[PDB]
Amino acid sequence: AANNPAIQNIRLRHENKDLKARLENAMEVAGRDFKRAEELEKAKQALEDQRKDLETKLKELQQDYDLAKESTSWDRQRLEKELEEKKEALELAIDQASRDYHRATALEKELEEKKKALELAIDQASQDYNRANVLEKE
Amino acid sequence: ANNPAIQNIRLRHENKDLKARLENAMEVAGRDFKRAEELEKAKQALEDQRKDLETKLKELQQDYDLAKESTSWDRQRLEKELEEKKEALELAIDQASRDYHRATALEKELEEKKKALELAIDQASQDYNRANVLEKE
Repeated sequence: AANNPAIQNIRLRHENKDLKARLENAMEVAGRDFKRAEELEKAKQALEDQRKDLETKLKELQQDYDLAKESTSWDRQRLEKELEEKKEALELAIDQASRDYHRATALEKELEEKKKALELAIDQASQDYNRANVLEKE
Repeated sequence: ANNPAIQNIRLRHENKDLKARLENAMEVAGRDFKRAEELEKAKQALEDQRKDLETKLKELQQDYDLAKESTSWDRQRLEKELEEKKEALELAIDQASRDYHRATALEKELEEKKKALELAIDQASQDYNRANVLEKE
């Protein structure tokens, strides 16, 4: 404004002090939050970096389970296979005994048949042994 | 040299000068604040995880740790069949050898009752004829 000079001079001089001072310290605060920022960037890294670590160890593991998985399957698999062979290898064994059994039984028959002939054969014989004496007498 | 209009403009400049230089640093604080504050966000997020993933590992360790035992048993159990089988095979092979040679036991005791027959033949017929001449007497 176009008023008198020496008075305005008062206020400007004051403002210049405050402005300089108001500055002065805004630099001081944008001082801290800088270092503080730079502080965190480290702290961030630190962790961000120490999560990469823990992805590994996690992945690592997961697979090792995942792995157990397959291995368990295959053995369970393989056993079911043995379990197979043996069921089978059982039926046969079964069809054997039975067979051998039935043969033995039937052999027992021919045998018992042979037994009976043997009796009447062994009988006849003696029924003649005495025919001899009979004749040897007179 | 110290004359109102002069200073009272000299100041007017030094003033704009500063008022600007203020408006600036007003902003640089601005950014410098933003930057950082929006990193404790990052810090915090990263961690709403370091704690979170920390667990997945633990829990996986848990689960795995179990699979572990259970699997061992199956490998164990499978080895068991292979045992039984392998063992029970010896018996088969035993019984076989035991029954087998035992067959030759009878093949022997056969040619034996065989050649034994031969003779009774020979004999009988021999003392058929021998008995027969006497039939002329």
